[PDB]
Amino acid sequence: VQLVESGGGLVQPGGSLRLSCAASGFTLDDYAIGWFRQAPGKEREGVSFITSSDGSTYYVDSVKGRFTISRDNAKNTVYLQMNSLTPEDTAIYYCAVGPSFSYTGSTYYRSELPWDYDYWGQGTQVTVSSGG
Amino acid sequence: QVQLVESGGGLVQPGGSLRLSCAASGFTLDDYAIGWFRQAPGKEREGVSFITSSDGSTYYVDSVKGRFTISRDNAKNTVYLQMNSLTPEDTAIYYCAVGPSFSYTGSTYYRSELPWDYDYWGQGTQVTVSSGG
Amino acid sequence: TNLCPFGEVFNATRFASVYAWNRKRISNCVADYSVLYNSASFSTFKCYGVSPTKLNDLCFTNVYADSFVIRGDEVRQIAPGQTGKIADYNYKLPDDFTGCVIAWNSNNLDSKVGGNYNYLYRLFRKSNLKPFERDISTEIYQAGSTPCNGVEGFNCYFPLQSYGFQPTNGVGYQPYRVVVLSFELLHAPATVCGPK
Amino acid sequence: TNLCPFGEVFNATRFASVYAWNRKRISNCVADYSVLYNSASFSTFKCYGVSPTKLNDLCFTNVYADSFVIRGDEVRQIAPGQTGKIADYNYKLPDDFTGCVIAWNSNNLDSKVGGNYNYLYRLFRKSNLKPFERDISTEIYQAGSTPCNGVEGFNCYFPLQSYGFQPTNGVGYQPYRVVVLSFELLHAPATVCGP
Repeated sequence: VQLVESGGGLVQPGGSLRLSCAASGFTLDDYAIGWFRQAPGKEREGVSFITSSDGSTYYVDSVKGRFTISRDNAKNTVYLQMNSLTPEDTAIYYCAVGPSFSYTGSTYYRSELPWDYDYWGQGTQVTVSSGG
Repeated sequence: QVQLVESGGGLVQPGGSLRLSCAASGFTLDDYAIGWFRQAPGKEREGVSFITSSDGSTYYVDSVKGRFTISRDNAKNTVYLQMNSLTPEDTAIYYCAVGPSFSYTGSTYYRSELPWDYDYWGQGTQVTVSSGG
Repeated sequence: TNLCPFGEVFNATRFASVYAWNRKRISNCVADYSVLYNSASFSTFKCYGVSPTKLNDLCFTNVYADSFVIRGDEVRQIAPGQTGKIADYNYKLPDDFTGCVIAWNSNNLDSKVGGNYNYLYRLFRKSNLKPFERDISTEIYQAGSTPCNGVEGFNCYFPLQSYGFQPTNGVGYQPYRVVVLSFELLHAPATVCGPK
Repeated sequence: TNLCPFGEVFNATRFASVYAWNRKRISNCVADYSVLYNSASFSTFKCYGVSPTKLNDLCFTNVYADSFVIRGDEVRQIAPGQTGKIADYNYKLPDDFTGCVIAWNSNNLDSKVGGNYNYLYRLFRKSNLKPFERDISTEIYQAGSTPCNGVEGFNCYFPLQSYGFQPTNGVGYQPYRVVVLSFELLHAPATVCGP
């Protein structure tokens, strides 16, 4: 299982940025995908998750509304759309493959803990600075 | 299976002497490189004392140099870390790491201050040094 | 319309230790599941064999709630078909398990400056625990050939191990309160059902 | 008594990136190994197939020093018979390797408030690198069936990946300067020897 992250970069406050996590070697729909945010010197914190294979999504209160996570089966890529970005959202973002719904009995799976998710991908830095 | 059991630890007065014993089971202590690690609350584990070579050569970090002595007992299959002149700054959780085997690899001298390098880990034992109590 | 006492289980001042987890059987009440899945307080929500939206329609004979406090790393261990020290010797979940495991961070409530060592977990046990089995016996663990004879000694260790639970501890080491919901329909009558 | 230029290798203002590691061949000098193992500055010191005390007596035809900066987690990867992304696609160590790998923390030197993105590592490569082989080519990596054709696109990614290297980053993410010493006696004359 290989995860490739795309997007990220310097953004002005209030900017809209889209992050794409490539999926290879597994079916995206079966697994539960959770996006994680890591602040410098801090543990990774979950922001948006694919709770169910049906496509139900849960957003943390901090990122609720502003952040929308979408899954494209045809391209086998999961897209996280970030809007109204703020300086507090400057951190490294990760995508987690998670447990497979089909293999396990799980119907709803969401976790904010990095250890729970089975697989990890390289981080992509997203920086929002008013000064530049 | 490799199992590590830690012994000792507790409240100590400043300048107190405490001995920490890490039990070893399922492997030969001499072959592997044993490194003691100290974890401060909210901080990554930091190596303090290590068994660099199978011969028994030991390396101590400058902070713990002299005060901390690490000894290996083959007969009891336990590695002992002796701590002397303890200070409040030494209040942290202490771990013992099995490390890579010298015989299996080509390593003759092995020491690392990074937790990831060491192959195996054992449960931590809290050591607290407080002047107040 | 007598609501099931979910708040009592979730909003409990005292939670049992991992080694002796507290089980509460809930029945003969109209269970409200909406509050559980509509609340963002819970850090981790996992449902196995059941769907949270579907829970309201479904009727279950009995519901079992298991309450314990564990480290952040240990939260992963408590799942069906997952191997961990906590799973092996403290709390065991059946592979064929229907229910939802809910975990939320309790760092502020269960961490003090000295550290909360009241919570204990069974580091050593003779055999892996069978599913939904609780071991509370405090007997010195024997590892070497020599008999412990009830006295602490070399190669003999007390099973229970304290949790540091400092406030400044990292998220992995921070205390996490976990409530595990088990839904059983084996009994012929159905009582809890849901909200109508 | 012309000492070998160990200080130049270890005390170097600029260190090469992981993908294009810098190799320096040292010979025809009296190498002093005592300073390396008598210094507590190095966080990690590993010797494979050689003993640091015995190094002074031993004579080697050539010594190769490899300098690169890696993350704290990646330090574990660079070892004989160890599998990692850095090992697989950036720097590869032979299983039958004689030498010492030395790593020390360089957080203060190589971290700036904005972050030092100059250092790069090869995230994607077609095949695992053979031991002591350096790949510097910057060609777009192809993963899907569709040809990249030299243009960045979906399923086509630039191999090099920047390192955040922030000052506040954790010890695992902090930059670590690593010097790998390779001792070769295959050549018939012995030059470096010791003190």
